[PDB]
Amino acid sequence: EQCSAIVPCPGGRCCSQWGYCGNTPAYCCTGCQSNCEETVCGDCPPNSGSAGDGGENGKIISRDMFDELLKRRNDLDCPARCFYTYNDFIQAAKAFPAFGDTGNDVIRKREIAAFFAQTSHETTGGSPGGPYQKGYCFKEEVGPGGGYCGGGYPCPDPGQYYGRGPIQLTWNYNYIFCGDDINQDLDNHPNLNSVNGVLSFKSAIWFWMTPQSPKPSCHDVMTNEWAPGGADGNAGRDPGFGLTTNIINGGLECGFGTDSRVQDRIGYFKHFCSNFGIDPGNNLDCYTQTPY
Ligand SMILES: *[C@@H]1O[C@H](CO)[C@@H](O[C@@H]2O[C@H](CO)[C@@H](O)[C@H](O)[C@H]2NC(C)=O)[C@H](O)[C@H]1NC(C)=O
Ligand SMILES: [Cl-]
Ligand SMILES: [Cl-]
Ligand SMILES: [Cl-]
Ligand SMILES: [Mg+2]
Ligand SMILES: [Mg+2]
Repeated sequence: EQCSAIVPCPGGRCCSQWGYCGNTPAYCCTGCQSNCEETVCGDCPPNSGSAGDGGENGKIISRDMFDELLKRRNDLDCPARCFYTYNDFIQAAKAFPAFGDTGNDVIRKREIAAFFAQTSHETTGGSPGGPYQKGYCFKEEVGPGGGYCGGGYPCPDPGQYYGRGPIQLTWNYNYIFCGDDINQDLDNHPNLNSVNGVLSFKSAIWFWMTPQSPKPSCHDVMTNEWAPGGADGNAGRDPGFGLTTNIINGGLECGFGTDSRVQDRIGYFKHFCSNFGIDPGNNLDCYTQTPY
């Protein structure tokens, strides 16, 4: 839309020198008239290098491999440009030592590909049908709408539990449980997941690693540590990438045939599997799985 210093953007974006609303350096930096500097202006900071060669997990996903998977995330039209770094990812992963470090190298690669595929989908700046190089374009839900509070739990900030970070962590209960396990008060300070890159990655790896009955963890599914428990066989829940989509968002995406969101998750996964030189494995969709 149009805007000026005296008419800010209704939805809160930067008002450019020429009076249009947006979230890129052209709107937000030089000459910006209102609600400025909401994205980084200029070159990203140089790498901290605090992860070095990445350690144990860096044997599966090097610095270069991380930046090849997430090739276009620092395009000028990604609002999260410069936020997501290899050094923060490796520091976060060190807090969940089994992640990407369980099983033979084919399983470790496929776990990491699946994790980056699901988080790339949650934060996608790409177009339906691909290609699949612009994961991790965003770090906050674009139009935060409904209160995201399950009434069972404390809710000091009813409008503030919208999606943040690589898995777009949402709902008061997930901020409670995640914050508890990573020693952060995310219930009272939920913006930590969009202002601190290490905490942001920790929240996504936390979700990936944590069973929440009846759901197994995405980790145990992808590393061949889950077996269908009874109700599961006749709900159609078979081990593979599709079951991680069911765990993440199956109530809205699974059990009713071809769906564009599911296809986008699978598209990122196949692309990342090709980069890693591995096969995606079996049961890639959840089209005939009952949701949890
Ligand atoms: C991002 O968050 C982390 C964790 O809250 C910060 O690093 C920790 O800071 C505490 C003190 O505040 C230290 O005792 C820890 O040793 C730090 N490292 C950890 C927990 O791994 C970090 O400083 C934050 N980054 C920014 C830029 O604010
Ligand atoms: Cl980086
Ligand atoms: Cl395998
Ligand atoms: Cl769900
Ligand atoms: Mg979302
Ligand atoms: Mg964003």
